[PDB]
Amino acid sequence: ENITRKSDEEIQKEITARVKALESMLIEQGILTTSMIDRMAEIYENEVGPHLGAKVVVKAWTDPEFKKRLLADGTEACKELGIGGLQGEDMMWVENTDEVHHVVVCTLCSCYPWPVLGLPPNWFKEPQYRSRVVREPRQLLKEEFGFEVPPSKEIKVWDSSSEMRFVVLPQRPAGTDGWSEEELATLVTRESMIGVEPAKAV
Amino acid sequence: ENITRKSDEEIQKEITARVKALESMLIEQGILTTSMIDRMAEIYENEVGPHLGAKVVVKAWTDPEFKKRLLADGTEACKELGIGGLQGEDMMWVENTDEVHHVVVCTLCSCYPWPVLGLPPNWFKEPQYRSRVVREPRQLLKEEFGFEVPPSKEIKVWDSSSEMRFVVLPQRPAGTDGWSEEELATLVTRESMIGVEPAKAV
Amino acid sequence: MNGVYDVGGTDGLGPINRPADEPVFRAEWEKVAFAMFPATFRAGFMGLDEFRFGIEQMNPAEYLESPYYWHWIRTYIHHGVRTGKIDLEELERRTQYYRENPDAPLPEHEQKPELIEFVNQAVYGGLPASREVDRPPKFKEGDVVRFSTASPKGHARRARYVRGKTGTVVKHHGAYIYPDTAGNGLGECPEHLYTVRFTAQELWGPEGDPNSSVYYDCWEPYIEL
Amino acid sequence: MNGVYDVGGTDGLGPINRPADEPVFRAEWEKVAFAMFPATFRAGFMGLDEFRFGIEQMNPAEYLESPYYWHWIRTYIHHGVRTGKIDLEELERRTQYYRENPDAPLPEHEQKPELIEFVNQAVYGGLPASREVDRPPKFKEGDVVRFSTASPKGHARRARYVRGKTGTVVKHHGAYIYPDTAGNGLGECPEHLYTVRFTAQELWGPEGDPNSSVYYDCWEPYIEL
Ligand SMILES: [Co+2]
Ligand SMILES: [Co+2]
Repeated sequence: ENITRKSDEEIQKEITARVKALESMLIEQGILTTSMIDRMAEIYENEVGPHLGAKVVVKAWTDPEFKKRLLADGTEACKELGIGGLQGEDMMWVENTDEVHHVVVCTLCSCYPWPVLGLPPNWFKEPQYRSRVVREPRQLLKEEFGFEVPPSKEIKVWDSSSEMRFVVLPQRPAGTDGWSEEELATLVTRESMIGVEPAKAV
Repeated sequence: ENITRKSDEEIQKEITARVKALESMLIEQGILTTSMIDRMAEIYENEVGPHLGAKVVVKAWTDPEFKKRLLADGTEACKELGIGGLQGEDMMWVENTDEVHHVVVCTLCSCYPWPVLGLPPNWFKEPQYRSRVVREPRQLLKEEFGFEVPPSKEIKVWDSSSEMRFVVLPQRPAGTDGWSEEELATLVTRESMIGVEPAKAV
Repeated sequence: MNGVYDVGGTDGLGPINRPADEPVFRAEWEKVAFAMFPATFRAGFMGLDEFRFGIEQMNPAEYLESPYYWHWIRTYIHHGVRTGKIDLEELERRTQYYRENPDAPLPEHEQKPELIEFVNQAVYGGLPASREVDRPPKFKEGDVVRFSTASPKGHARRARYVRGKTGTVVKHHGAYIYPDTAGNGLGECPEHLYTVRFTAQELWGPEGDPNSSVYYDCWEPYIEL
Repeated sequence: MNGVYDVGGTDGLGPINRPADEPVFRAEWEKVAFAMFPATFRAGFMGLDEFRFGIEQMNPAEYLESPYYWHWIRTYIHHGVRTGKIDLEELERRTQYYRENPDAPLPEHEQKPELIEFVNQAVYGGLPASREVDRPPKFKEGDVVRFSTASPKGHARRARYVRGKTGTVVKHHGAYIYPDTAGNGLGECPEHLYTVRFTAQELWGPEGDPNSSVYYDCWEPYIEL
């Protein structure tokens, strides 16, 4: 609650007018077109999403030598699957174990490995998660994601202050011995690769 | 500018309703009455103001021994003039010289020596002054108050983090030799005793 | 707590808004808000430290841009609801009633001579926070001390901008109410209080004024050396 | 700069607002805002660091509570007006026109094949910030380093919460675009980049998780020892 704040409807209506105004001037300057806007949207709506990250995960789970290359150099390993580019030119993948839990944040803005996860969800970019995860990670994981990391287990928080993008390789769920790459992929979530959830059980 | 913020009229109208509601419940609980509210307002509108601080200043200017006692213990010295009480139980007065300029702030809220200055003006309590004066005091004094403190002159910023209240004894303007206590008082401002301005020239 | 309210050294908050003159009270509502400082502590339940902590817990966007005395309303309600002395549902009901009937009367009530006496006495007598304690000051003038990097989640007077910074003790003032307890409802537990001098270079590095110092009041546990 | 946007370790911002599902774009306006990232850098005038700095200079109350992509509109306008490529008076005129005529058309314009090629190439090719430099890394894995307490008023990547804190160098990544220059229009001046490990006790004192570390990326000048 903020008694000084307009309704969501009034905010949306004012933002809409300001953006259409700005868009009209950028069109007249030739640096924005309807086709350019439609292409950027189409790419991150339907081409680039966490299904890409999921392939990298299931390959590392089923291929020990690919996993070593992923952990050595995430960019080069992801290029093996034709996966890379904008806002993931420099990826460092980090491995969940029984000893260690990894969770990633951009405290300064929203930085996130677009090429494997697509655009970050709104909660990731907002001040609540960004402020709290570097300071109370165990409590945040418990209260927001229902994810209890036992106190004896170290929580490593990766703050992307640089163009280095941090990506979590979550642990392979138990009871998935000999599963196909496609079956294993149904267990890999956006959340599992941020480190705010494990991969799905069962 | 904040595109999410309601009009001053809408804010005032919502605050008015919330306060009258809260006031109605505090009246019914017997911890607030119209007479109690009117007395607090009357005291800080007409009884307690910077005219009190001005008397302390002109006395220190015209009385070297009172000045020494003021600088040793502001509370005890101000009690000599029947001046003290709420939010100035502990005053430390600090002396402007040719070597040193003093300016006071409450970075954490609004703390201010009510018994000598009355209630602080709104700019003093707001984030703009509070954030900037501990970090860019010379630039703030120049840009906001047209007050140029030469670089060779040390600026001491007093941040009231405790119940200790800091009060500036400004320098006696030149050309006031042998002036009456009443004439000298016309030169002493709220601002001169915060340290954001000198005492008035001429 | 690491709240936004702790604004010392924050950049980007913009130019000072200073009208050439202003009244003490800009609206009748501000007088009602002001009267809640002495109403809250009259009833000894809550003191000045807890009053501050209620403000620190505000929505920051609301805190940064609201009229100052709105902060006083928020903290009174914050403590009201926590102690069960204010029913939030009844308060929202009354807010709406007074939105729709702005000139509706206040509840009928008896005036109280004791409330006027309490006000006059607090105003001219003060509410002193100085206390006597059994231990002497750990530190003295000239002692070079480092401010704690502790980061309590409840109330404290540990401005982020002085944490882990080195200063010189300037003056020992005696012992006072200790915020880290009083503001968290854990009582006065009074501590020795010191003014400490920090240079601008210590506080800000090379971007600090080359010829400036900040004086900040430190309770004994805030400092070592 | 010491902006509110630097929210790491800030308390009181409240519980996470996470709907169970959401679309990538919540409104058509968000797609237009998104398209301005690749429009701004296409025109080589401004890069990612300067884009960040425009956001950091927002009104904090607006930043804290606005839809995310509003931040992108603010920074595009911030650089637009500073470089004179956007006329603010014309922009306010157009805002009002589109407030009153929301379904009025956009200006007629030619599509541009080169803008589609530029987009596809940036998206799948990337805009790498890694650079070669003439000096070797000053530091290596296992080096124990203290983060600078410098407080630049322009753009930097010096989170308040790591300043003056001690960590261990974990990895040297090569040299990259240096924010403290690139974001202030002073060019790439690339510097060696390191991941540094800070313990929760180092960052937060005794209120930190007893079994947690933060990894933060530090350009060479940010660290010594
Ligand atoms: Co970011
Ligand atoms: Co204060």
